[PDB]
Amino acid sequence: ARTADFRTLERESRFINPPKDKSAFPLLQEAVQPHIGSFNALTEGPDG
Amino acid sequence: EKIKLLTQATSEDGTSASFQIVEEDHTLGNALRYVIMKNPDVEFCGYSIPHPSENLLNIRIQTYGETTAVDALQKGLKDLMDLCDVVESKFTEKIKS
Amino acid sequence: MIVPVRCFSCGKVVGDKWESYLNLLQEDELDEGTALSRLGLKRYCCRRMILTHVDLIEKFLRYNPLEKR
Amino acid sequence: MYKTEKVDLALNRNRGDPITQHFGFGNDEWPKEWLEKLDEDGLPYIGTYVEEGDPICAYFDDTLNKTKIKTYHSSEPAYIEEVNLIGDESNKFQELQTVSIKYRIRRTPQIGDKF
Amino acid sequence: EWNVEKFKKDFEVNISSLDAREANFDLINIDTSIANAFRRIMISEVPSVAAEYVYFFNNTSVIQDEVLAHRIGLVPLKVDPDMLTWVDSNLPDDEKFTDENTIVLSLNVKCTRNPDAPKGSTDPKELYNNAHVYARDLKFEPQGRQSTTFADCPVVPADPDILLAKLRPGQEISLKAHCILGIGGDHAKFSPVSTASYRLLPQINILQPIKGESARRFQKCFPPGVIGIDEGSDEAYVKDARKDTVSREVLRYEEFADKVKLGRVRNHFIFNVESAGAMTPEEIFFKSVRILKNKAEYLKNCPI
Amino acid sequence: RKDVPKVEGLKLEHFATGY
Amino acid sequence: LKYICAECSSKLSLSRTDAVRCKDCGHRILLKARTKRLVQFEAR
Ligand SMILES: [Zn+2]
Ligand SMILES: [Zn+2]
Repeated sequence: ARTADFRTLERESRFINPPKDKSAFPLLQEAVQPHIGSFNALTEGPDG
Repeated sequence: EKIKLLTQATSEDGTSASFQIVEEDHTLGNALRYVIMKNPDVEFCGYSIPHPSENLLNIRIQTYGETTAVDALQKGLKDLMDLCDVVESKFTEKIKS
Repeated sequence: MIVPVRCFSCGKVVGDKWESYLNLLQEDELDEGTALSRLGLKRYCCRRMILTHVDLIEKFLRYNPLEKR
Repeated sequence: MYKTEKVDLALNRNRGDPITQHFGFGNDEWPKEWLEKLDEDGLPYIGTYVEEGDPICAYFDDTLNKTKIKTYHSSEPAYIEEVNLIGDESNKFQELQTVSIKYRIRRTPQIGDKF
Repeated sequence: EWNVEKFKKDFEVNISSLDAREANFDLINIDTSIANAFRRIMISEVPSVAAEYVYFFNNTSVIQDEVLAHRIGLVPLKVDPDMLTWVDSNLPDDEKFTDENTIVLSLNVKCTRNPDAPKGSTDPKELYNNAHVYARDLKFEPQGRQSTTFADCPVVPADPDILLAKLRPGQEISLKAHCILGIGGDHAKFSPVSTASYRLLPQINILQPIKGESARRFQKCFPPGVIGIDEGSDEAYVKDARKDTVSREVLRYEEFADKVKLGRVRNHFIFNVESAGAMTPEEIFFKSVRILKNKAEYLKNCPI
Repeated sequence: RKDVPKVEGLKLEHFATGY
Repeated sequence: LKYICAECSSKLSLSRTDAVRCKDCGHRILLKARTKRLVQFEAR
């Protein structure tokens, strides 16, 4: 089985039509999750 | 102009001389050196590019005497012309065939 | 961002081949090697040029400064 | 390469002080070589080749009664990309004094560059 | 002794294949010096025509103006270079451009959205009008006396299907590119060949007989049409040497590490010239020979 | 640990010039 | 007739004494308009 692949068709599809559902590249957002979560934990979550 | 032999290495009998050529590189130096080396009258040949970023070429021919580097270079150039002509004629004949 | 007119290493024009490559890849189950073979690219210098083009101009065009969005 | 150069003209006016400079050309003496590079309103065009000494933007200064030009500060020949006019977000309206210019320069890979 | 006649007696040309784009011939019993000289003259000094000095009226496209100028100057033009002469330097730039050495390629395009835009349509070929600018859009126009000279010549890009710029509605391009003569050694856009190279004919010296299954695998090392099995005497012989690409898979096996030598004949080149669309490879080689000859002649007749 | 999977169905790409 | 609003993306104009703001959506950012000039390049 091929180890990898140029997902060229998928790349052109995601260039033409960015998803309207949850964004692709989920692991690119857990990377920034520290900063966003830090900011969101001061004005949201338990006790206000 | 394009071709001028250097007086710094020319000899009064003329049997040894060094030529500096503009707007040329291996593409002519190697072929001319081969053709001149085909002359059994000459001893030394070979070409040197002084600096690649400058469009210059040096050819030095040291004969064995009775001749000149000037006439050796002329003979080499004419042999180059004849060689190109025979290549062209053979190519055209094989195109016809 | 957009397909280059000429292959860098050699000069074989690969810029009249991007849409043909995409069509060959999507219409049929043609693998990339087969498509690059059928497209006139047999040396790897040409083959990688169309195997590895991103076409970022699509993402670039979706921000038009002269159209209501 | 893309370079942004703020041309904010509020360098002198301060919180109600009169607008002493307005982008454009007044009824004074200005050589036509400026207009050759400058648009009718005093801002430059888009996609104009700029070097050292070329005007960027001109304006007729009120107090001095003479048009004031601005020059490009770099020894790198450049092309303009955009000229974004800038206002204010307050409900009160003002004149135009801030413009953001983006420049373009061809950074072809020459010998000495790191790959 | 080497003489012109002693070289004409042995030199030969074997044109194995031909085409309007790609040639594959042989030069035999010629020196590597001259073969290399032909190759380099062919790839660099053979003139061709490509747009150099662009003029831009508007470019609202996503593509940078200089990037578009580079792409436009790259594209080959189906123009015989001999139809137009060379351009000047000391002449005023308002007057250097004549009707005998310059080709003008306008390109006016305006992308506009298609009012009958289907639902669910993703492919831009339906949602926009003239969204894609192809090299076919470069439309030659005659100048002055060009009408009665280039009438029969339909000046078009050697590939009309090369993509120039992808647009969006409202965005516009409006330019005029001046084409002139140039050479490859100046800029790579004037090189009239996609490639031009040779390779010496591989030599397979079989020293000891290879018999039985050993010759069967010895054949599988080379490309399929290089080694053959003799009909009667089961052995290995060199069927077609040219078909072989020197990969030295034999040398990876110890049973053939002493039964074969992969030499190479030093005077038998295999050229392969691919035109860039401007001319034909046979004429490219012809002009390479003519350029070398005229170069030697100019050196010869130039006063010392 | 099983070895790296092999890209099967591979054919001969490099043919000499003119071939 | 040489200006483009940012958010509205619709052409507008100024009298050189009028405030910078969109005539439609009240947006004060502007982008300039590339008029048809005569600019030349080098296809290299
Ligand atoms: Zn290539
Ligand atoms: Zn607006």
